[PDB]
Amino acid sequence: PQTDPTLEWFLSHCHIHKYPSKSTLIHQGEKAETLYYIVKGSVAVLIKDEEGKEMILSYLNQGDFIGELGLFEEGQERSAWVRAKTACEVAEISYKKFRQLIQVNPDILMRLSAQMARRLQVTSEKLGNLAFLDVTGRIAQTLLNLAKQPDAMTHPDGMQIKITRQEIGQIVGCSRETVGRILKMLEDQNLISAHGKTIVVYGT
Amino acid sequence: DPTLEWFLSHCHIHKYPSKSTLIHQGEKAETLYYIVKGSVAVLIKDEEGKEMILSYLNQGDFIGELGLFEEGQERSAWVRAKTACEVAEISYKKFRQLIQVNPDILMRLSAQMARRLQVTSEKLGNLAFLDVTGRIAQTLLNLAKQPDAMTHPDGMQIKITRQEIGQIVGCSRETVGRILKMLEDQNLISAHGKTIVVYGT
Ligand SMILES: Nc1ncnc2c1ncn2[C@@H]1O[C@@H]2COP(=O)(O)O[C@H]2[C@H]1O
Ligand SMILES: Nc1ncnc2c1ncn2[C@@H]1O[C@@H]2COP(=O)(O)O[C@H]2[C@H]1O
Repeated sequence: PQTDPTLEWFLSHCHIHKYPSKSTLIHQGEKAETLYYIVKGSVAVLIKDEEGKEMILSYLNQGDFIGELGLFEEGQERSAWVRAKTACEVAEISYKKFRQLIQVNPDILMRLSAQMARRLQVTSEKLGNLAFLDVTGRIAQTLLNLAKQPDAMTHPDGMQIKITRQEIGQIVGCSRETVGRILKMLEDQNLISAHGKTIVVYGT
Repeated sequence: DPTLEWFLSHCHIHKYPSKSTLIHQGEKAETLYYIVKGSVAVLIKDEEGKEMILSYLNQGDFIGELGLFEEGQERSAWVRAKTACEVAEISYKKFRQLIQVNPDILMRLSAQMARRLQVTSEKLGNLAFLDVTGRIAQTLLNLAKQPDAMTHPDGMQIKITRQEIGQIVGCSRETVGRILKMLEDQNLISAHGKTIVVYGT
């Protein structure tokens, strides 16, 4: 189901706010004191390497918590930027108020922690993929994963997505021009087709 | 610490010699662990069995937590004792009951999951754009940046073999060997013995 009494009980203690596409909701390095929850829309989580190249860590969607990593220890800073990808409606609540809720009904912490565990798995797998997959394998895996994001439109030949070469590069950790060359190959190999800011993935 | 005591008194604690596999990747997850004493390595590997260490965990760390929140999860990684270990253990089902009495125990587990997410994301962002040379270089450069470093005429000095490097980055032993040799021939490092001087800093 989309939601449930526990989530709605939780949401009743929150203020829900709207953000236009491309808003930065969370800035890296700032003090964390607030927990968020996506009621509609999607965001990208961003970090940088030591040279200041931007990497897209994750997409997060409706039903996902954000800003949860500061909850657990005093005086923590936001680990990453979070930017709207889509017009967003986002519930929000102070860590203070959320800690009470946790005592009232620990399941709400269970819900949150299920997401942190999944994130650690997913993020660990990407790490492994740096070393175990080659760049072509990583782009291809990325196309496969994008293909089952909840925003992926349906098509006679498989899932259609919309993403720039730039964005694919930032997800995988390679340049825009490398993505360019590789997509060209992939479709010349009739595994995908790519006309527009928009790509059809066969199978999925 | 009243809460850890309480939690431990509901576990069974066992001893494992250095080098035991505590957790096997792919196996069905139903049990939670907690390191009472000792250190462990958390590892993944490809179809060739190139290993990559995701992390070390130490005394006071939970392990095998990631299957707790959904039925029928498999273990995401191998976990291997690095020293001799004393490891407490508890069924997920009984850990769920403890969480009902005192959610603070889940606060402590989740705090660690958050620290691990932060560390692992950092490594990903820091390595993703590098090739295997970059990643071996940065690794060396980072040990020059830690406490275990001696000084030198030419720069910082470090101890570590080719296996150990292969693990930080994900690559074979022969590949590390080739790249250390290149780096040496390009006079960025010296391999005097099976230790390494990193020229700079
Ligand atoms: N590896 C990741 N995967 C998914 N989301 C993340 C990841 N790293 C950080 N975030 C999110 O981005 C947020 C940045 O602010 P916090 O660290 O408070 O909480 C963080 C998480 O909600
Ligand atoms: N990136 C990581 N950092 C630290 N520990 C991890 C990481 N990935 C997996 N683990 C630990 O390794 C365990 C393997 O079994 P589980 O997936 O049950 O729980 C996992 C975590 O306890």
